[PDB]
Amino acid sequence: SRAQTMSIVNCLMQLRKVCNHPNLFEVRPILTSFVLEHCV
Amino acid sequence: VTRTAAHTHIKGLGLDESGVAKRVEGGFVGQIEAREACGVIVDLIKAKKMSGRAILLAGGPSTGKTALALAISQELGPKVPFCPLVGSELYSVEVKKTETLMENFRRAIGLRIKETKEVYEGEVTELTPEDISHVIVGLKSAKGTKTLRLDPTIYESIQREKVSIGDVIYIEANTGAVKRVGRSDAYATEFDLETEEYVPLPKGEVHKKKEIVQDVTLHDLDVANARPQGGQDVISMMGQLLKPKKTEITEKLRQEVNKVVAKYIDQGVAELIPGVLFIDEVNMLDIEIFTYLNKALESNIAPVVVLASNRGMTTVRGTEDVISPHGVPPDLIDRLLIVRTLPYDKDEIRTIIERRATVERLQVESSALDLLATMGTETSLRYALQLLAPCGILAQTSNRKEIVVNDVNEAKLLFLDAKRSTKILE
Amino acid sequence: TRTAAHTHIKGLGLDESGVAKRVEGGFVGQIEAREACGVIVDLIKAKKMSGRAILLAGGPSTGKTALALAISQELGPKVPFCPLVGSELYSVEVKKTETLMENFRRAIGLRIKETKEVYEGEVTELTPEDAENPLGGYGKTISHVIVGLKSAKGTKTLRLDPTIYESIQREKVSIGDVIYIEANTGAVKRVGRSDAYATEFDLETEEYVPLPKGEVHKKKEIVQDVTLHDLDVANARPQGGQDVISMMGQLLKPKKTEITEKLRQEVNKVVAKYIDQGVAELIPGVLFIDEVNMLDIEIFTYLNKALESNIAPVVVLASNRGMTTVRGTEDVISPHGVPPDLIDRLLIVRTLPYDKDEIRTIIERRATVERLQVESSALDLLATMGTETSLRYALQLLAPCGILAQTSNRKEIVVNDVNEAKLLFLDAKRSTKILE
Amino acid sequence: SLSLIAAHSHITGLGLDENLQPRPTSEGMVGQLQARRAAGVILKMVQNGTIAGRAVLVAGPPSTGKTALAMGVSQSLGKDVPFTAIAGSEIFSLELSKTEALTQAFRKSIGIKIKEETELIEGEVVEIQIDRSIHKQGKLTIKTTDMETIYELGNKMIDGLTKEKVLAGDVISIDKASGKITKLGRSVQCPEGELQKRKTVVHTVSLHEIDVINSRTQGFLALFTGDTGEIRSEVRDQINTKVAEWKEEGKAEIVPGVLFIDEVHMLDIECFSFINRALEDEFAPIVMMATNRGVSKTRGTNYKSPHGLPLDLLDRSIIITTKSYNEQEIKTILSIRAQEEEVELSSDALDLLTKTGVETSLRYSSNLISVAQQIAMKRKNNTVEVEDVKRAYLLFLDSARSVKYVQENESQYIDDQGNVQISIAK
Amino acid sequence: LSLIAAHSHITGLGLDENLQPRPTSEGMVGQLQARRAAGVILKMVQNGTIAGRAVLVAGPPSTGKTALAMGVSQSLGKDVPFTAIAGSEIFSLELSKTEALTQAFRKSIGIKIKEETELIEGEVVEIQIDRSITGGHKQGKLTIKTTDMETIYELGNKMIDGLTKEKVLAGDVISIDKASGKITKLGRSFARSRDYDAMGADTRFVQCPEGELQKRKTVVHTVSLHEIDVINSRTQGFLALFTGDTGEIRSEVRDQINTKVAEWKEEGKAEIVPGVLFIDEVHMLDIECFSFINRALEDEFAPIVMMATNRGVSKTRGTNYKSPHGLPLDLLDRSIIITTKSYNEQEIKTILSIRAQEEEVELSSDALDLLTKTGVETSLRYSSNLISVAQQIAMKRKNNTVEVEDVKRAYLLFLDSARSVKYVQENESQYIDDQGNVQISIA
DNA sequence: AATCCCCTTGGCGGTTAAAACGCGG
Ligand SMILES: Nc1ncnc2c1ncn2[C@@H]1O[C@H](COP(=O)(O)OP(=O)(O)OP(O)(O)=S)[C@@H](O)[C@H]1O
Ligand SMILES: Nc1ncnc2c1ncn2[C@@H]1O[C@H](COP(=O)(O)OP(=O)(O)O)[C@@H](O)[C@H]1O
Ligand SMILES: Nc1ncnc2c1ncn2[C@@H]1O[C@H](COP(=O)(O)OP(=O)(O)O)[C@@H](O)[C@H]1O
Ligand SMILES: Nc1ncnc2c1ncn2[C@@H]1O[C@H](COP(=O)(O)OP(=O)(O)O)[C@@H](O)[C@H]1O
Ligand SMILES: [Mg+2]
Ligand SMILES: [Mg+2]
Ligand SMILES: [Mg+2]
Ligand SMILES: [Mg+2]
Repeated sequence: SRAQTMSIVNCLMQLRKVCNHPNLFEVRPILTSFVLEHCV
Repeated sequence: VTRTAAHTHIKGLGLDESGVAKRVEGGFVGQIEAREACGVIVDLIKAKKMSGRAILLAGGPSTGKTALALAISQELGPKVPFCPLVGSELYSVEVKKTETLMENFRRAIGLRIKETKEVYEGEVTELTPEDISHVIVGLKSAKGTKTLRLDPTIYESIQREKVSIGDVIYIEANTGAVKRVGRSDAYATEFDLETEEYVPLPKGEVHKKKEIVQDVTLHDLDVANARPQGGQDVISMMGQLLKPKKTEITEKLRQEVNKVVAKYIDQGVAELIPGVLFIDEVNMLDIEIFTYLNKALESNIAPVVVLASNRGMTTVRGTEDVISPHGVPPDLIDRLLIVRTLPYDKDEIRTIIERRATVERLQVESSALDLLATMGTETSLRYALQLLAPCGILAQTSNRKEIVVNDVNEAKLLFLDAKRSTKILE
Repeated sequence: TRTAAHTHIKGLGLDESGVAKRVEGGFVGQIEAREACGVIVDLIKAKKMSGRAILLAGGPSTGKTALALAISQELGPKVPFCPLVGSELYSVEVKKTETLMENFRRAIGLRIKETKEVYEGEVTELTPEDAENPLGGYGKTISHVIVGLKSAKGTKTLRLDPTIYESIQREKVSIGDVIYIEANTGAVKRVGRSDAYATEFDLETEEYVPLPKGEVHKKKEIVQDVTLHDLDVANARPQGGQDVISMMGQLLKPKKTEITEKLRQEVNKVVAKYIDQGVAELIPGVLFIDEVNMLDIEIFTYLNKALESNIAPVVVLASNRGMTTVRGTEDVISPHGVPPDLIDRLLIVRTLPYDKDEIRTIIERRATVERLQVESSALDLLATMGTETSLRYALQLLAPCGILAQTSNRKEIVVNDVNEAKLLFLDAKRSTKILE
Repeated sequence: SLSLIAAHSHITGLGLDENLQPRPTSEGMVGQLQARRAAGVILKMVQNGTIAGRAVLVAGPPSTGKTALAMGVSQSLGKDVPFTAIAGSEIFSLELSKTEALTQAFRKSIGIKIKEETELIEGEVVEIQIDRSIHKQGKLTIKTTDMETIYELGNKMIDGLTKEKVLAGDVISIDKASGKITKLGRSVQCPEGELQKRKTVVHTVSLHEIDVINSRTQGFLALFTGDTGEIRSEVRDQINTKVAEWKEEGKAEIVPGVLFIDEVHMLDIECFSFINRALEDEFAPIVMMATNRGVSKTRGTNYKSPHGLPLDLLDRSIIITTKSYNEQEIKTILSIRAQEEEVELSSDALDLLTKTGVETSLRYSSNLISVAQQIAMKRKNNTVEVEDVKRAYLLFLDSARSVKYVQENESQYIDDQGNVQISIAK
Repeated sequence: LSLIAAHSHITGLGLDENLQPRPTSEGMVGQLQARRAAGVILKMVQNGTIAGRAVLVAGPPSTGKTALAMGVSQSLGKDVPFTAIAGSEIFSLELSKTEALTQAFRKSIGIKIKEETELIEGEVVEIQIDRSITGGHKQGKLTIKTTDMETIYELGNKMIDGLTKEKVLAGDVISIDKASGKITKLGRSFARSRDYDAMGADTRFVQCPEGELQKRKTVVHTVSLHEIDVINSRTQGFLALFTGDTGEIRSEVRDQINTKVAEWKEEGKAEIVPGVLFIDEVHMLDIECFSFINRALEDEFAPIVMMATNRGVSKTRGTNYKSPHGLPLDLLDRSIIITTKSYNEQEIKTILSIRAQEEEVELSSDALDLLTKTGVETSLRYSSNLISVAQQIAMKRKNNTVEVEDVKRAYLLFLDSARSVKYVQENESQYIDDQGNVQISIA
C-alpha cells in the first residue's frame, strides 16, 4: 500500500524481506516491568 | 472456531457522525435514546476534561444495560481503561470496602509512559568476583566484546541461574534481571548427551538500547510504591512473602503518586488516559459504600463511573426505612444523570432473535423464528435467546441443518421457564 | 499556651482537715463530691488496698471528668493514671477481656532502681597482647587488651577482656573516637569523634562530639518508673537477637496477643523478689473509664473477677445515664447502665447540677484562664444563656465572642458580641427547631 | 499538581474581607453569608492556635454548600497547616478498631515543625584524585561562581564518593554532617556563591507520623502501606510528653489543624462516645462535622436524635446552619461552574439552566453543562444554545422524572418483594 | 481409590445415537424427559461453542437430580473438567463470596498445551564414570543398546550426576528425556552377578525395547484456568495451589491471563476445553452470590453452570421475600429449568435391583418385592440403606441370600422418619422441646 | 514531443591499503 504511490525498488526489497521473515523488521518485545525512578 | 457469549454481537453503539443512532447498527436494535446518551457520554470521556462524572443506566431486567456498557467500552477502544465490576465484588475480607472501591477507582485511570530500556546480552567469557561482592563479567557477541561490572544483586541472580563460562545471558540494566538463555552453539558438540539446550551466539552489539511505550494504571504505581513486587534475589522473596495480604493504602501514598505522575506529564514523557468504571447491579452496595462514593466522586482525579440497576422503589441495603428510586440513596442520585432504558416490542424481539441466531451460526426457518419470537414475547426475551442452542442441538441430532417448528416445540417441552416451573410447583 | 477544656482544673482544692473550700483549685461548688474524691485520693496514697472501685454518677456537664482529672493532678505525675473510654476496649486484634487486663496492669507502676558503672572518654591507646606462651590458648590466642581513655579530669588505662576487644572491633573504634563502655553489661558504644581531631580533614563525614565531662569512671544510680504491663510486653515481644528470623520478626507489625496468666505470674514473682530486696517499690495507680455505659455485659462480668485480684488498681467509673438497659442484654434495666452485680462492688459518688451563681463563677474562671476580658453585662447574659441551654454551650461560645470582639478591635467582649455569636452559632435546641 | 476538574475546583477561598464580612461573590463562593461569617470565625480560631478541642457542626439541607464551605475553609487556611478530610465510612476497618482509626485521624491533624540546620557544600566539581594506600589519599576540587579550591578527603568521604561514582563537570551537593550526596546536572543553573553555606531545612510532620515512626523498626513505611496497627498507648504518651518538652525547649513548634468528617451520620455510638472525650484532651484539633438529616436514629442505637448524633456530643458543639439558595444565587453559581468548565453559555441557555435547577436541583443543572457542551460540539457549534440544553434534558433524566417513570411502570421493575413482569405480553 | 457410594452405580446418561433415553442403560432408570434434557446439555458442552449457559434441575427429593449430574459427569469422562461444589462451600473466611465463586467458575475451564519431546530408551551395556578424588572434573561414557542398534554417548556433568543419583547399572532398561533430564528406571534385563546382598530381588525381568533408540513422543499438559491464575498471582502462588490461601487475586491478573490464553488459542499453542460447574443445593447461596452469577455468566471464558434445587417457593437467603425456587427472578430469567418427577413402583424396584447388584447383595424375589413396597411406603433411600444391613443380618445367620425375614429384622432394628416422628410425639416428655424443657426421671 | 545512459537503493560478497600494532634490539 505504501509502495503503490517514494522509490519502488527499495519497496520491492522490503517486500522480499517481508516474505523472508517478519523478524527482519522488528522482533517481538521482551516484556519487563516499568521502573520508577524513586519511591515515595 | 469461535465462541458465543451474551454480548458477542455488540460491536459498538452504531452512532453516525451527527450523533443520531440508526435503528439497527452495531448489533443494537432500538434503544435509540439510550444509545444517543451513551454516545454523548463517550464524547465526554474522550474529551478527557472532567472527573468524577457519574451516570445511571436505569431500566427493567433484560432491557440492554450491560450491553450498553460493553458498547461504550467498545466505542472508547482498548487504549482506555474500562474496569467492569459488580456490587457484590466490593465486599472483600482482606481489606475494607472503601479501600476496594478506591483501588477500582484508580484502576480505571490510565497512564501511558515512555521508557528507555538498556539491555545487555552475549556469551560469557569471564566470571571474576571483585574480591557479597561485585562480579566482573565479559560478554562477547558477533559484532564485539564488552566487559562489565555488576552489582551484588545481579551477582546473586547469576549465581542462582548456574551461569558459567560459555553461557549466554540477558541482563536488563533498568530492572537488574538476569536470564540464562542457554549454552553457546560453539560448544554444542562437546558432549553427545547432556541436558543443556543450546542457543546461537547473539547478533549485534552487546549493549542494546530501545524505547518502548507501556500502558500502566495509577493502581499499578500505588502497588509498586507500596509493596515489593518482583526480583530474583532472596531479599525480594522475603520482602514479598512478608506482609503478603492486601493493605489499606493511605491517602499520602496516593498524593505522592499523583505528584510523580504530574511530574512525568509535565516532562512530556507520559500522557493521561482517564477511563470508565462500570459497576453493575449497584443495588447490592451497602449504605457505607454509597456514602464513600459520594466523597470519592468529588476527587479531582476520578473516572467516569457508570452504574446499572434494575430495581424500583426498593429499600437500600443496610438501612431499614429508606425507600429509594433504584436502591440508590438520594444523596448519590443527585450526583448522577439517569439514562432510562425501555422495554422491547415484538418486532424488535424478533430482530434480536434473528441476529443472535445469525451470530451463533444457526439457521432458523421463518415460521419457527416467528414461534420463537411469540414465545419470547409471552415469557421472556432471554428465555427465547437461550432456547436457540438446544434447538440447534435437536436439529443436528435429526440430521437437519435449519431449525424447524417441531424442534422448537421439543426444546420447549424439555426446558421450562420460571412461570411454568412455578406453576408446576403450585 | 493551648487552653483545653480542663486546663483550669489544678486540683481538688481541699483543706488540711479534708474540708473543701467553696472556690479553690479551679473548682466551683461540688463540695461533697470533692470531699469524697479527696478521701479516695488518700486511700490511693495509702497503697494498701487492691480492687477498690468508685463510680461518679451524675448528669451531663456536672463534673465527672473534672473530678477524675483533679484526682490525677492531686496524685501527681509519679503515680499511674490511665484514662480510658468504654469504646476503646473493643479492639480488633485481641479479645476485649485482654484489653481490659492490659489496661489494669498499665496502672500498677513500679519504681526500679539500678546502679550502673560506665567507662567513657576518648581512646588514646589500643594495644592487644598475646599470651606469654603460644600453647596457652587456641588459634589467635588473644589475651587482654589495654585501652587508654581520656576525660576532662584526666586519663585512665583500662585492662579489658577479649570479649570487650571483639566489641571494640565490631563498633569500629579507632584512636581519637569517644567511646562508652558499660561495666554492667560489657556493651561498647561509639559516641563519635573528638572535637580535637575536628580539623584533621576539611571534608569528612564524622559526628564530632566534645570530650566527656567528669572522670572517666563514673558510677551513677538510675531510677525509672515502669508499669507491670511494660514488663509483660518486654517478655512477650523481646527485642533481643540478631538472626535473620529476629530481624524479620522485628519488621512485622506488633499485633496484640493474649498474654497468658503464666507470664503475669512469673513477672509478679520477679517483682515481688525485687521489692523484698529493696530494689523496687510498688505504686498502685488509678484506672479511669469514662462512659462506662458503652461496656458490654461480658466486660462487666470480667470486671467482677478482675476486681478480686491481689493486684488491681483503683478503677474510677463515670456514667451519665440512669435506668438504662445494659449493652449486650435485652431485659436487664440497671441503675446507671451498670449491672447490679458490679454496682454491689462499687461506691457511688453522686455529683449534683449547678445553679446560676456557680455557672457564672465557672464562666468567669474560664474567661480568665482563656486570657479574655468579659464585661459584667455580657457575662450575666452568658450566665442566663448557660442556665437556659447548657454550661458547655456558653463555655464554648466564649472563644468566638473573643474573636468577634477582636475583629472590631475591642479588648473586651461586649453584649453585642455575644448576641452576634448567638446569631452565627446555634445550639442543639435551636438547630432542632430550625430543622423541624 | 496536575489533575482534572472536580465539583469544588472553583472554590479558592472563603471570600472574606478584613472584618470577616463575606462579600456577595468572592474566591469562588456565592451567598451563604452567615455560614461564611461563622466559618471565618472558625478559621481565625484555627489560625490563633490557642483554642483546642472545639467541634463545629455544619448542618443543613442537601446541595446547600456544606462540603463547599469546608473546602473554602481548607483553601483559606492554606498549606503549612494540617487538614484531614475523611468520610465517616472510612473508620470501619478490618485491621483497626474504630476508636483507633478515630485516634489516628485526630493525630493526623496536629502538625509539628522541626528545624534541622545542616552544613552542605554546593558547587561544580572539577577534578577528583583518589590514590591507593601508601588508608586512602584523596583530593577533590569544587568550583563556584567566585571560588575554586581543593578539599583533602578522608576515608569515609572517599568511600561515599566512590559509591556514588561522581563524574566531573556535574553540580554536586555534599552534606558535612550526614554525608549524603545529591547529584545534579551540568551547570540553566550554576553555583551562586560561597562553597559552604548555612541553610536550615524545616520538616513538617504530624503526631501520627511520629507515632508510626516509633511504632516499629521501620514503621515509616506504614504511613504509605497503611499497616500501622493499633499503636500502644504508652508510645503515644511518650510522643506527647516529648512534644511538650520540645515546645518548651523551643526546638519544635506545633501547628494545630482541622479534622473534617463529611458524613458523621454513619458513625456509631461508640465513635461519638470516643469523640466526646478525645475533644477534651490537649492536642485535640478542631473537628468539623457535616450532616444533613433532620432527625434520625443514631447508628448502633434504637432511638432518634436531633441530628443523628447523641445529645452529649451536640452539647459540646456549636452548629453552623446553611440555607437553601434562590434563583439569582443559582444563576451565578452555574455561571461560575460554566466558567470553570470552559463552557460559553448563552443568556437564554443560562436562564433555562437556572429555572431547571430551581425546579429540580442545582447539581442536576450543574452536570448538564458538560453534556450540553458535548451536544453542541456534535453540531460544530461553539456556544451552547437553548436547544442543546433541551436535548440534554430530554436524553438525561433527573430524580423526580425517573421516580415518576418508575411509579407509572412499577410492574417492569423489581420491587421490594422481588416481583417483576419481564414478559412484555400479559 | 473409591468405595461403593450412593451414585457409584451409574456410568453415564444411557442415551442412543439420537439422544433418545433408553428405558434402562448405564445405571439410570426412567426420567426420560430429564435424561433427554441432560443429553442436550451434554452435547452443548461437547460442542464447546455456547458459553455461560445456566441450567437448573428441580424436583422433589430422591428424584435423581444429583444422579443426573453424576451421569452427565460420567458421559463427559476425563479430559473435560467437572467441578462439583455445594452452596455451603462458598462461605469462606480467607476469601470473599465473589472470589470463591470466581475461583469455582475458573476451575471448570481447562487449557491443554501439547509438546513434542525426544526420549532415549534402551538397555544399558556399559556405564563408566571417571571422577578425580579432590577434584571437580568428571568424565563418563555409556553404551545404551536396542534390539536393532547400539551406540556410545560421552556424557556431560549434569547427565553424569543424574545417572549417579538414579543408581543406574548394566542390567537396567532406562529412559532419558533430553529436555527435562529425568531418568526413569523401567526394569531389569538380568540378574546382578550373584552378590550377597540383594540376592533375588530382580527376578521380574522386562523385555529389551525395540526400534529406534531416540524416538519422538508427544506430551499433553492439562491445567485449569484457575491454576494459571494462582500461579501468576504471586511468586508463592504455586504453593497456594496445594496449601490454599490463594488470597483475592487482583483483577488485572485475570484479565491478562484471559488475553494471553486467547492469544494462545489464536496461535494454536493451547487448546481450551470448557467444562461444567455443578452447585449442590444452590438455595444456600446469598443474593450477592446470585447477582455475581448473573453477571459472570456473560463472560466469554465462562463454563456451563448446573444447579440443583428442591425447595419450591422459599425465602432467598439475604432477603426477606419468597422466590419461586429459592432464587431471584433475575437468575431464573437466564436459566433453563429441567424437571424431575416421582418414581413409579417398577422404577423403584429396578433401582433397588441395580443397587443390590452394585452392593453385591443377592436378593430373593420376595425380599425385593418387600423392599419395593417399603420404599414406596417410606422412601427410596431408606430401602437402599436397608439392603446392606439386610445382607449383614443374613451373614449373621450364615446364609448367602437375603430373605424376607432378614429384611423384616432390618426394618425392626432401623427406623424411618415417620416412625421416629410418631415415637417422639407419643413420648414427647422424654425429649428436649424447643422451649428447653424435658423430664429426665421416670417416676 | 517520443526514447537512451545513468540514476535510483537495499543488502549482499569480494578485495586491496592504511590504522593501529607487540616486539627485537
Ligand atoms: N437492544 C438490544 N439489541 C441487541 N441485543 C440486545 C439488546 N438489548 C439487550 N440485548 C441482548 O440481550 C441480552 C439482555 O441482557 P442485558 O443487555 O445485560 O440486559 P440487562 O439490562 O443487563 O439485564 P440485567 O439488569 O443484567 S438482569 C444480552 O445478551 C444483550 O446482549
Ligand atoms: N465544679 C466545677 N468547677 C468548675 N468547672 C467545672 C466544674 N464542673 C465541671 N466544670 C466544667 O464543665 C465542663 C464539663 O465537665 P465534664 O466533667 O467534662 O462533664 P461531665 O461531668 O458531663 O463529664 C468542663 O469543661 C469543666 O471545666
Ligand atoms: N456557596 C457556594 N458557592 C459556590 N458553589 C457552591 C456553593 N454551595 C454549593 N456550591 C456548589 O454546589 C455543588 C454541591 O455542593 P455540596 O458541597 O455537595 O453541598 P452538600 O454537601 O451540602 O450537598 C458543589 O460542586 C459546589 O461547587
Ligand atoms: N433415574 C435414576 N436412575 C438410577 N438411579 C437413581 C435414579 N434416580 C435416583 N436414583 C438413585 O436414588 C438415589 C437418589 O439420590 P439423589 O439423586 O441425590 O436424590 P435427589 O434427586 O433428591 O438429589 C441415588 O443414590 C441414585 O443412585
Ligand atoms: Mg446486568
Ligand atoms: Mg466528661
Ligand atoms: Mg456534602
Ligand atoms: Mg441430591
